[PDB]
Amino acid sequence: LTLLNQEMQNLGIEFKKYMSAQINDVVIGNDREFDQDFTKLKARMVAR
Amino acid sequence: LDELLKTFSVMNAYKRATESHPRNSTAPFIAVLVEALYYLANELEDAF
Amino acid sequence: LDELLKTFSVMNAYKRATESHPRNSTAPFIAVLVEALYYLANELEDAF
Amino acid sequence: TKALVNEARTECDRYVRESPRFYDEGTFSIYQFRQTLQQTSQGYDAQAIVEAEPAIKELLKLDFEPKVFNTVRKNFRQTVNNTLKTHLLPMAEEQA
Amino acid sequence: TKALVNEARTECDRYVRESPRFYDEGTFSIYQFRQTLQQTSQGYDAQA
Amino acid sequence: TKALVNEARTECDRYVRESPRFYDEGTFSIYQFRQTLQQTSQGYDAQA
Repeated sequence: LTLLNQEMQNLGIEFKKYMSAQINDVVIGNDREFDQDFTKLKARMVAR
Repeated sequence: LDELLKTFSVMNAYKRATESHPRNSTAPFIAVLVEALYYLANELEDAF
Repeated sequence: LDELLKTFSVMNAYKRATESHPRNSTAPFIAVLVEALYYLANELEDAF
Repeated sequence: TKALVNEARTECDRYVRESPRFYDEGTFSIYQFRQTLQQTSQGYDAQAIVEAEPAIKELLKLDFEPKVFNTVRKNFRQTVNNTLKTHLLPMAEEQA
Repeated sequence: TKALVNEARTECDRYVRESPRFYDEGTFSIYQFRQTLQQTSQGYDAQA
Repeated sequence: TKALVNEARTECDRYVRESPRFYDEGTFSIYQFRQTLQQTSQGYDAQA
């Protein structure tokens, strides 16, 4: 039981790391999928 | 040391800087130098 | 703004810099500028 | 989604305000209506005004070509990145 | 209330970016640290 | 093992402190950011 409680804590720590990494990559622009949409957005707006 | 500095990239240092400030999504344009020193030293320490 | 910058002290900015790096007990001698911007902006944001 | 929509509306509304370039006499003079009105348009049809369409289009382009490239290329990217980070991280901490 | 808070944060965050005036050498030169570092601060105290 | 680990960390941490050579203007000038910032980087992308 005490071992289980320790594992519960790690899940929270790991979850924050994964979420931060995903959000952080978008800021740097490493996420290629997000960039494609953004440039598409800019092109449409200028064309409009 | 030689391998680490030869493969050094400015973007990775910038990426680390943003994580250090969860309340902001930009950098002063100078923190890359600071993060490089900490990143360079901390990685070197781990090898030791 | 006027009160915050007039009471600004270099030591407090240095103190914040050290906390940002739990694996080190010194600073590159330049991070005070970076911490000042983050500290100055974050405090200003809270007032808003 | 609510915040971003407000950001766009609160920023696009400023475009209505006339820029200094809008009053550029060389590109277009507002008194040209006198030419169409000084015993030239005897009927209330607003038809002779069509002749001035090419000139005003240039004036709008000069006024509106800025305030749009500046917006999308400079500020819009920053707002999206900051908004996503500030709303997600506290949510993740709450979930933990 | 939610929208206005986002407006302030999304606008105050840009202040961190260094303005061209920030690099005004006449008002302050970043190399003054050499004066305090070129055999002038022999202790890692960050006092000078 | 404990003592040696402390010896390495207590010695590698000093590397973060900037050496006098770090401020060598000839090899690199910190004001080059003005060239990329004086109406040269209109987007907050940190790409130039």
